[PDB]
Amino acid sequence: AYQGFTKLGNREPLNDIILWEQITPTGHSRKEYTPQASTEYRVGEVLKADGTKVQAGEEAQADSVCIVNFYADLQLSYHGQLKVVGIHRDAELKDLLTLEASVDAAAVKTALAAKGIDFVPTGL
Amino acid sequence: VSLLDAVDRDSRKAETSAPERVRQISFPMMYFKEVESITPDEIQGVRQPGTAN
Repeated sequence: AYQGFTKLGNREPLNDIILWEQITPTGHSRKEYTPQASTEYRVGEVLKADGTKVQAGEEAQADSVCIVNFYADLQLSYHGQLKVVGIHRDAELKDLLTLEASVDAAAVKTALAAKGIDFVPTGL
Repeated sequence: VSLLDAVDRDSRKAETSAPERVRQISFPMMYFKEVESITPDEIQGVRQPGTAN
């Protein structure tokens, strides 16, 4: 290459963080959000009530964990769905949260715990 | 019956149809009656209209 090397990118995270869920005829723990314009979504991110990602200073407004990879340019999620989906209550998830800069993980975890969401420690 | 509405594949939502209806009714009936009689007073000394005797 020009610099002597070339990288084509890594693989996006796969949806496997779910360990337990209230299996119900209608999704009991899954909610759907209208995607925000020009916003990239990846598995493990934390969303507010209106679909915007939680940022520093409002960790108390964490609402659900995203479990869908969304592409802003296509305005389409992988598997070709039109909406973002996240777990908003009553589930056990792997501890692989993705947080914005300066976001306190402990506050987010405490806020989500009030909704019956528990995180299982993950090894190296 | 109505039309189904599309749902998100990963959301796992769904809809359901409503039950049916049943009811009962009843009817009366109509009754008719007629009465007639014959007496000898209508036969004696009565000439047949089409004849003379």
